Amino acid sequence: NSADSANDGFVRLRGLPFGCTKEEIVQFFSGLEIVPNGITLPVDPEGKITGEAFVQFASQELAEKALGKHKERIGHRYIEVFKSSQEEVRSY
RNA sequence: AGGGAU
Repeated sequence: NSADSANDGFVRLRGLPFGCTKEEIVQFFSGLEIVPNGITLPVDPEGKITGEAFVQFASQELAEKALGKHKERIGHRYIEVFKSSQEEVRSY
């Protein structure tokens, strides 16, 4: 066993450069894969991201591989890879 | 508009 509150490829990002998007999350996980339109980016009234995001990797197995990117960097800043579930990304 | 240990 490796989880107790999730069983899907859903995950969460934080530490984002306030300018990262689907294209930066996917290059950050370019050694991995993500499902089509599987990324979401909450924003403020200003239309700028809250500093965190949500994704759906290819099933719960891919999400667990992406956890190796915890505290890893996107190019000049470090990122985090908390887990998630549909109940945090159902904004679809 | 920060980090937050998650």
